[PDB]
Amino acid sequence: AWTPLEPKLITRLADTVRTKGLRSPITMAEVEALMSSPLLPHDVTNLMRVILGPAPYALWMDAWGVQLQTVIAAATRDPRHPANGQGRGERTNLNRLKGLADGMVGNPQGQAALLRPGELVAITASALQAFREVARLAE
Amino acid sequence: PWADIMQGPSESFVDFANRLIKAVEGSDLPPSARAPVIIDCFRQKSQPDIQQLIRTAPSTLTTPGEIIKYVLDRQKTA
Amino acid sequence: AWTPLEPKLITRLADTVRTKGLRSPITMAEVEALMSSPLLPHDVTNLMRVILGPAPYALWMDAWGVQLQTVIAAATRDPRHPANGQGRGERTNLNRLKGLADGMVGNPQGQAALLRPGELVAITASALQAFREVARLAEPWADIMQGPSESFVDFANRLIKAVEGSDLPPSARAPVIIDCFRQKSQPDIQQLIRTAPSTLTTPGEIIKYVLDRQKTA
Amino acid sequence: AWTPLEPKLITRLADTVRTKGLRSPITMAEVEALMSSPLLPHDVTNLMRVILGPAPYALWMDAWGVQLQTVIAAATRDPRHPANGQGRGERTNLNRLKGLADGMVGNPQGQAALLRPGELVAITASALQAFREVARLAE
Amino acid sequence: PWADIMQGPSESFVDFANRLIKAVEGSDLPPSARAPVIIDCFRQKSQPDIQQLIRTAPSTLTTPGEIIKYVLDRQKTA
Amino acid sequence: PWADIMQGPSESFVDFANRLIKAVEGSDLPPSARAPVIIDCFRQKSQPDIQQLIRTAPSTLTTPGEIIKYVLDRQKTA
Amino acid sequence: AWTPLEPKLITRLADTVRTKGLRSPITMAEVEALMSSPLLPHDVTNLMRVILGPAPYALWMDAWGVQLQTVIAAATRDPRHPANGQGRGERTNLNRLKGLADGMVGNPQGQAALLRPGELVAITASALQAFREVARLAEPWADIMQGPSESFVDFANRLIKAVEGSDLPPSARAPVIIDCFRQKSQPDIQQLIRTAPSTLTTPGEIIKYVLDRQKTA
Amino acid sequence: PWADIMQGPSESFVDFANRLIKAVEGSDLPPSARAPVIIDCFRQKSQPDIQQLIRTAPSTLTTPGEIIKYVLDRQKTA
Amino acid sequence: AWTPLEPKLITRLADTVRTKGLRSPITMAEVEALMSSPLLPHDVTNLMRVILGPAPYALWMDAWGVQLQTVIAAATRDPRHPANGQGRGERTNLNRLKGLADGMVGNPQGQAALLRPGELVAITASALQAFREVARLAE
Amino acid sequence: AWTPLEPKLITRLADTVRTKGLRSPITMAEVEALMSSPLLPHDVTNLMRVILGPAPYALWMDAWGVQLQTVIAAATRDPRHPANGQGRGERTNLNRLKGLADGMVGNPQGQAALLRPGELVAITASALQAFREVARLAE
Repeated sequence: AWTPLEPKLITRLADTVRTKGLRSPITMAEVEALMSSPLLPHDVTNLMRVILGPAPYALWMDAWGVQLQTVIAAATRDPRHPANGQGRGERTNLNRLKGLADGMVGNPQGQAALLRPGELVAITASALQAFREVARLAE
Repeated sequence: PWADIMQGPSESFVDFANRLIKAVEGSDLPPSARAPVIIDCFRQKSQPDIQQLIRTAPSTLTTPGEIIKYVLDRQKTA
Repeated sequence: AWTPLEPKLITRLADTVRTKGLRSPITMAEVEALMSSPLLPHDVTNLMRVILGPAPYALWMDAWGVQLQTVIAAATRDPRHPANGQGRGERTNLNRLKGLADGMVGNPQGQAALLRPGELVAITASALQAFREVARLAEPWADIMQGPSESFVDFANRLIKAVEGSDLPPSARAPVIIDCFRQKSQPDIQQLIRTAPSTLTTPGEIIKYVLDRQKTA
Repeated sequence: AWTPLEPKLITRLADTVRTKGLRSPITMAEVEALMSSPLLPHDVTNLMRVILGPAPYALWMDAWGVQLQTVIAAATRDPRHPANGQGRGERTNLNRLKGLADGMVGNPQGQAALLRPGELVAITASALQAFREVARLAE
Repeated sequence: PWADIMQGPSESFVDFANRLIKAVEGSDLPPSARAPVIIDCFRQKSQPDIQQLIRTAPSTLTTPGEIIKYVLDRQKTA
Repeated sequence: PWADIMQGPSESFVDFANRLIKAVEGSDLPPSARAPVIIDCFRQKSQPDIQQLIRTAPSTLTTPGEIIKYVLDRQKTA
Repeated sequence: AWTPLEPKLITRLADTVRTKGLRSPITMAEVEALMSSPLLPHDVTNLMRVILGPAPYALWMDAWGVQLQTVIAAATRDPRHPANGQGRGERTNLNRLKGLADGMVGNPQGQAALLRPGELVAITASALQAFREVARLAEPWADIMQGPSESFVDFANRLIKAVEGSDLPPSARAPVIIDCFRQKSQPDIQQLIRTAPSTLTTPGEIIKYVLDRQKTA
Repeated sequence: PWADIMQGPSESFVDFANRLIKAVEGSDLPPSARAPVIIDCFRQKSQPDIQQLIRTAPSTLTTPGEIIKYVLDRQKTA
Repeated sequence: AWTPLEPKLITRLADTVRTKGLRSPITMAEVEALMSSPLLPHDVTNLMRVILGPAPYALWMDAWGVQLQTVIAAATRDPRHPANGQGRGERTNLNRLKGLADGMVGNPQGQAALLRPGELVAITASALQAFREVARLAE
Repeated sequence: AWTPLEPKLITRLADTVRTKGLRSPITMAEVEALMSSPLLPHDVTNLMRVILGPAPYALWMDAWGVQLQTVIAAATRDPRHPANGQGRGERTNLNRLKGLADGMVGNPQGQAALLRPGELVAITASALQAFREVARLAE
């Protein structure tokens, strides 16, 4: 069952990003805090939509896609990925990682249903690395 | 109005990009027409130094984020 | 039986030569078109009288005579010329080629009667080569610069025109055009070509690249 | 038997390109008109030599080569090309498409002799697409 | 009038030759007197650069066409 | 000191590269840290024309020799 | 047995490179001189370390590697390379060419022991071509004009230098030099070349003619 | 003295040739050395207009009479 | 028997050439007058030596040689020249025309002995034409 | 076996030409010194490439060609040339003199193999005369 993040925590994090900036160690610590439980693509996408401005959000979408593509290359380079399965029918496509696959587009409940925990942690680590890249790039 | 937005002579590029993306996304365009419009407004607005910087891009930039990253990398520090 | 060329086609060709000039590829194509069927000396002479001015016509008469003389030298060097015959009584004199022989002076019907088809095609090829010579003669690449306000396609057109219509060998035009694109073509485009992540090894590729990445203004 | 295009039509088309430009819809309609019957490489080459200036002609040669190469890749990807045959001895090389093969260089009669109708229509479509590309590029 | 034709300071040589041959052939001279007159008008008109170019001709030019060819070959490109 | 080396406004690039490589190799750095330092000093020193020339490199340059070759090819002749 | 090159010759060559530069014909002649006997990778490597600065040495290492890789591609494309053998056990790896193979690293004696004469001459030719590339790279003909006060021999020297030290094919230099003599070389010499009763078909002949008939001033 | 004879700025060429041939033939030179001296004095004296006129002779002039004829033909009428 | 021309007439002709020039019709008439009887090469040579300056005399020697060469070409083109004979032993060489043949060099008496009247009139006409050429050339 | 000239002597001669000029008697003496042994076309060509500037080198190539052509005319005028042989198969073409013949282009060893000593001395004398002409012409 999907539970959304508190809008109070999200508002506090957005104001933190607004006053301290993207690169302050306190901001990265707060992001790591709100990045503790494995989030669904819907959660991370809406979170970055709210806390980041338009141009940093575009940059972050780009960087997140690139990092997810590196993850999928490593996944096709190793059939023992915690997102993959043993047979070929469990291979994870980027539509399933970005939340674009069938039964997931716009629906967080179905998303949480079909996604694997390894998928969730890989998406989360990818999003964190992308946030770091964009923060280092913006300023 | 998005089609009246120009990058001022003294304005930085991230401020211009913020203003333009704001005015384009908060407008009456369909959702599937915002990215091409933002790109083509980056190319024709954004005073001729950045215009030539985007024109002479050895790679093809097909996303506002990629254009912003490229311009921020190769911009004239001043 | 002799049939004259249409004065309508001749008028259109004359106006083409008047507006486009003698050396344009469209003009040479039109001349090749009106040079399709083997013409009698009368036809080619009147055609050049009408389409060419007085001084180009004098030059063309000179060049036509020289080329016909080369043809007659090759003919006396080979008794199997399509204008010649097997015996010595069919040897073709320049009076017969220029239409000056007996029974031909001023009369196109008699001309068409006595002339051979090989004679006609040789006269026609000679006249075409003479026209080419005079056109190349009647009308500098290393002095061409791209003006401050000129576009790049106009500069490329002018440069390629002046380089291909010059005295360079055919195998030296592309490298010269490239190296002139690189050193002329004012420093904005110079730096645009210099910072090319790919290696451009053809004038067409350079033109395409510059047209893609040019500063819209 | 090869029949050349009328120099009157070619002169009218050249003046159309001279006054209206390369990209006007009337110019493209006129080109489509003179591109009605399948032309031999000699015909299209001389046509573009006459109607186009030197630099657009260089660009058009480049684009025509690229499009013909795409056609030959599709041809080696499908042995049922109307230019190809069933056996391997009918495979069509770029020397045969550009008119550079043996018995064709400079001779339009021999060209018309050895070429296939599928070859002719493929060459013609390739030349039309190349003209469109160059027209979109020049202005 | 043929005897009043001069090559202008800015005029090219083929235009001057065209004008002169036109005025000489469309005049009251006998047919056997046109070529010598055209030659001697090329030599005395046709401003002193081309005058000296024709004067210092290592070969003898005995026809208007030959003079035109020689001058077109050795003319000062400008 | 290697970290104080700048390319002068009038200095050529091969002289700057010679001076920088000399000061970096004749210093207290480990041998495995000289190439990355030389590259990152080419990128941040070497006044902004060459900085932008290296930044807009369609290929990725991963060696001081490759950077030197690229810059020598595409440098602004002056 | 390995014999080192004289440090006196190496010092003289280094000072030659220091004063004349990398691209002078005297410098290339001196390098060809010291490149006469087939050198071991150790010799050429130390030679380029001594005569070249740090940045040209890096460039030269790059170019030498690329040329050796082309050589090894040609070697795997032909089993009859003078560096190769007939069986597969004599195939020459780049570690053996660059001196990195086993029993060769840092030891010139062992190097000279295991290397083939074909290997040595291939390495030497590769190093010479790499030196040529780097020299052409370390340091525009269509922009050269004869100054109002400049003499003609200086202009000809500058133009021939810039044309021969450029990217043109070898068969396109003479026509370009001639056509640049004709269109550059301010209008007095332009008219002097134009009114040439003879046809000049060589840069040397044009230079001789102009030097004969030039306006002494 | 023959070696001191120059063609004056206003003097015609036939007067200069007369004076020079007179002074050369009425001197102490051997008879077999007069023609080469007269030729080489025509070439080096005879102020630079005629000097260049003789220099650019498509034919080789090997006699004082031939040089005189050539110069009289192609001289600048003034 | 050879009789020399009067030095009084030669002095008057020289002063005429000195005052009127080479091209005046009175000068040409006077030359035609002193060119009435067929002169020997010695006579014409000395006459031109006296009346002409050094440079016109060189030009006249050249022109006289050229005209005599044309005459000798016409003579070898027709064996019925009044200077020639019927057999090949009477063919007239340029040494006999210019007075350079054997028994003639410097001796006017021997000259008058061996020369033919046709030879004399041909030499005279040649000299007159050469004088005309040089006069037209000098001014 | 071919032995190259010392680059030290060539450098000294080049500096002599640079300071004293082309026409000084000391320079001509030095050239005669380095022109002592019969040189192959490769040697003389590279020597003139190094010691002479670009424009004097062009002039020297022209003059050397002209002098070699005069030599070949004298050779076809006398079958007893030290470069020629007795039969017609040893006649020396300009491709063999300028080093352009087969087996000689760019290879000094093969050059030294096929060339005759008479060929070498004729080439050397021709090059010396050409150097004299160019030196008299340059200044």
